[PDB]
Amino acid sequence: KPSEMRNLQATDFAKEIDARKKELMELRFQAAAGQLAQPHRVRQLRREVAQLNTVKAELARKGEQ
Amino acid sequence: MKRTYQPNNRKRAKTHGFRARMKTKSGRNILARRRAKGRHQLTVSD
Amino acid sequence: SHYDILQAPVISEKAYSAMERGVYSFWVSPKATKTEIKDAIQQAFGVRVIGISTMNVPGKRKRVGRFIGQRNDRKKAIVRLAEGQSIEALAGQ
Amino acid sequence: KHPVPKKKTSKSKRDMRRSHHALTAPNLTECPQCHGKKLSHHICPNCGYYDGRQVLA
RNA sequence: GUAGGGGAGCGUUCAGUCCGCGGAGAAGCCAUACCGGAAGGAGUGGUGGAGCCGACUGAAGUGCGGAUGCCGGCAUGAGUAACGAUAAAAGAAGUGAGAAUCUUCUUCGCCGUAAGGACAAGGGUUCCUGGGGAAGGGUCGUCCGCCCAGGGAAAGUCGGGACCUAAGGUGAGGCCGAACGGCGCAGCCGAUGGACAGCAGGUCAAGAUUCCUGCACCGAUCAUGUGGAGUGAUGGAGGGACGCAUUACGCUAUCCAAUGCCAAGCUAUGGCUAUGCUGGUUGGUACGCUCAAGGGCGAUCGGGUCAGAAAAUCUACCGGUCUGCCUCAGACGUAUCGGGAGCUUCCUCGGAAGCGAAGUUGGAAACGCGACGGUGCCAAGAAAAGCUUCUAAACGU
RNA sequence: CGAGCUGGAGAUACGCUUUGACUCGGGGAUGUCCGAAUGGGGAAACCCACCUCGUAAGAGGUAUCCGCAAGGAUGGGAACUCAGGGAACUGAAACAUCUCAGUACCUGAAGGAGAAGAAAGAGAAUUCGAUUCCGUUAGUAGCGGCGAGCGAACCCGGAUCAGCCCAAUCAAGCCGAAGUGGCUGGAAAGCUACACCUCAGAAGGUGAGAGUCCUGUAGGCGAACGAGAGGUCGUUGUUCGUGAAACGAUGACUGAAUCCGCGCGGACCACCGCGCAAGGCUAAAUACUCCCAGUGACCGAUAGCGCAUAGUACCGUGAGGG
Ligand SMILES: [K+]
Ligand SMILES: [K+]
Ligand SMILES: [Mg+2]
Ligand SMILES: [Mg+2]
Ligand SMILES: [Mg+2]
Ligand SMILES: [Mg+2]
Ligand SMILES: [Mg+2]
Ligand SMILES: [Mg+2]
Ligand SMILES: [Mg+2]
Ligand SMILES: [Mg+2]
Ligand SMILES: [Mg+2]
Ligand SMILES: [Mg+2]
Ligand SMILES: [Mg+2]
Ligand SMILES: [Mg+2]
Ligand SMILES: [Mg+2]
Ligand SMILES: [Mg+2]
Ligand SMILES: [Mg+2]
Ligand SMILES: [Mg+2]
Ligand SMILES: [Mg+2]
Ligand SMILES: [Mg+2]
Ligand SMILES: [Mg+2]
Ligand SMILES: [Mg+2]
Ligand SMILES: [Mg+2]
Ligand SMILES: [Mg+2]
Ligand SMILES: [Mg+2]
Ligand SMILES: [Mg+2]
Ligand SMILES: [Mg+2]
Ligand SMILES: [Mg+2]
Ligand SMILES: [Mg+2]
Ligand SMILES: [Mg+2]
Ligand SMILES: [Mg+2]
Ligand SMILES: [Mg+2]
Ligand SMILES: [Mg+2]
Ligand SMILES: [Mg+2]
Ligand code: NA
Ligand code: NA
Ligand code: NA
Ligand code: NA
Ligand code: NA
Ligand code: NA
Ligand code: NA
Ligand code: NA
Ligand code: NA
Repeated sequence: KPSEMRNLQATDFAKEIDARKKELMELRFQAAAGQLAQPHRVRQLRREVAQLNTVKAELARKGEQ
Repeated sequence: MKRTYQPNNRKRAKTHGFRARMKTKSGRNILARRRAKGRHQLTVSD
Repeated sequence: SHYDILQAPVISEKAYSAMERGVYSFWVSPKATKTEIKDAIQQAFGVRVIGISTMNVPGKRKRVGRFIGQRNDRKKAIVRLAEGQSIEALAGQ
Repeated sequence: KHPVPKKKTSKSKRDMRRSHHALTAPNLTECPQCHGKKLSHHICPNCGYYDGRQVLA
């Protein structure tokens, strides 16, 4: 989340996005499958997506004004 | 024995409806008075 | 993207039993047309789709209390794959 | 309604009326077979006899 | 001693002040035979589980039997009247803590131009499955349209939208008005109408013209091939296009008969012994010089100017010249697919799976179809698009 | 800020937290759909488009009224302000004026306030001197089927007090003095014997009543940085209802002067006196209260808002009631 997350280029952001969304979908299938034993994993990924997007959007003003 | 009440969606909504209310200020006032005396629920919601 | 749109897999005896003949069924986003749901379903399991049919499905319940219910407004989708069946590993639950 | 009463009735009167409402106690017998109490000229609902045994226990 | 006037006080809440009480227990409630001239006050006991007397003074949302008063609770009418069409029901068996009321069986009865079936409107999970028995159910309830959870709803062609128009609604500009606003052309919205591409079957507990089995149609896009040439608007025209009454001919859905055909076995009561009894006796698609009623249809050329804004090879009008094919409701034949009385086996109680015979003759036959029929009548019976044809513009031969 | 957190939520599981979690302030980034709704249609939250930028996803734009542009406006607000329009019951113990009343309602516009405002005035002292509001004048003068009833202003006191410009400290938060024993008790903050603080004896909680147990109060500290013309005709206003009826205002006809000028001073005239329109803007003193704090000889739930939350259930086609 700190400077070790914005260090990546522009594309890798989207990459993390879609990947997390994938895993998130998996755990989500498990939810209705009656197997999900890691809710904090769901919440966590939810958080990380918002982080990524936030950050990226923060690089939208810093360097162009 | 037809009663006064003869259900019909395209009319209960045609009159008394949100847009029905908008077309005339005299209805706007109704909306306003309904959103004013506390929470309420209009006629397009029911 | 592709991984979105869908919701959860249809869990029932008819879904499971109809899965045996290469017919799949899962819940999707009501506000989702029948194209992006095809594109999406395809780009997620690596399979093309021939058959497709979805419909909307309300819900409205409650237990006790005096707080009636609420519509849960869903939409179930059913897709039919070509010759190559048994997708991933979740086709044998 | 023509059939209306003039005044409300008194507890006293309204009870005197009810002085004929007492249920009679069932006169019960002792069954000579399964020593259970039964109803005269009927069948012992317990063992099931009535001069030898008729109904299924 | 009524209306009325005058005087002295009681009681309640709040406020200031003072004296205080309270876990060994306040207020409140409950009992009581004590005190005071009244309103009232006190002692003791019981209950209670936190606060509150007395005195003085100030201020009031200050004293209730009434108002067909207001709210709430509970009585009387009384175990009374009723339990919602006079289409009665009976027995066995099962389940269960408990059955007149639920389940199963065999009878009985009632509707049958419905009390059967399928839709629109409307109601929204009431459907299906498994539980539950508080309340609802005019009695019971093990059950229910009630409670709980879970499941179920599948469309290129059926409804609607992405097409069209009517009344109506709306409406730039415009015409008007103290405001608000009211009117109004085109246009747009608006199915109750117009237009438009498939049917026949099977099958979950619960869906079907939606899923699939067979077979098929429509539009768009692309490729290949044939072809060798224009393709043709928001334009014009043609047409969609419209009634009521009666009525000829043919046919079907559908229905009836039999010593037609197929299948099943049995039939005692008195008889029949099968010329008896029961049941079944075709749907879609493709093809055929097969059978057939009915239904509606000019082409071409030429001329003029004032006609369709303009224009045209299109349309109308004027002028010359002259049975037929077109289309086939439906029937029949062949083929194929499906269906079909029932039979067979297993059975977790009764479902699933597999198999499968024949379709003959005669008669009846509509408010359906062959059609936009024929005839008669006066009250003289939407629009627009798709569709067809033909120009301009433009692009291309 | 310094150990907890994991929303009202009573429960279970998985987890986040000295690389300061939550919580409390203060700026940003994401904000589908509807709604002034504004692509078009629309029975609101639906349906259908086109164009542009393109890696598909996706994003962006596409309403109307003023302008070269920037930009601004059609929206929403409980009450309050101004404006257009404008009742009746009721009163007169009937009822026509008049009252009710420019009340209610309707509508337009705008703000945190508006209106009004820098003299063609009030007034009679040869004076005061923008406007508004408060007190008073006074319920006088005056109006009125002279009935019902309506009702100013000047002077003076006071809140606040400016005239300049065109045309020719409050929100986070931290810091913060002073008690032990014994006794009744289930449990004391009570009783009791001693002691202390007191620029803190407001108050709440803690097994009951509470200075010294807790949170706080007096007081002190406190950030990145966030706020502070005339006239005639028809009528009307002011106390003024046609009355001797001025003046202001307006609809319809007409239509003056400007320096020995023009208006006014309750028809009119002379004298005298005050004042100079037909252009505009402009704090404060004033009103009200959705919202917040504090306070109460305010209620303590048949009260108090309708609601110890609900405009819900419930009634109605609906406005609406509740
Ligand atoms: K025989
Ligand atoms: K037969
Ligand atoms: Mg399909
Ligand atoms: Mg339910
Ligand atoms: Mg206590
Ligand atoms: Mg009183
Ligand atoms: Mg009474
Ligand atoms: Mg009486
Ligand atoms: Mg009562
Ligand atoms: Mg009796
Ligand atoms: Mg009686
Ligand atoms: Mg009787
Ligand atoms: Mg009876
Ligand atoms: Mg009766
Ligand atoms: Mg009966
Ligand atoms: Mg019965
Ligand atoms: Mg009949
Ligand atoms: Mg439905
Ligand atoms: Mg059922
Ligand atoms: Mg019961
Ligand atoms: Mg009952
Ligand atoms: Mg569909
Ligand atoms: Mg109009
Ligand atoms: Mg229709
Ligand atoms: Mg259609
Ligand atoms: Mg079945
Ligand atoms: Mg069905
Ligand atoms: Mg819109
Ligand atoms: Mg006026
Ligand atoms: Mg008069
Ligand atoms: Mg007047
Ligand atoms: Mg004048
Ligand atoms: Mg109350
Ligand atoms: Mg009460
Ligand atoms: Na007493
Ligand atoms: Na059709
Ligand atoms: Na006929
Ligand atoms: Na015989
Ligand atoms: Na904290
Ligand atoms: Na009167
Ligand atoms: Na207003
Ligand atoms: Na006049
Ligand atoms: Na009470």
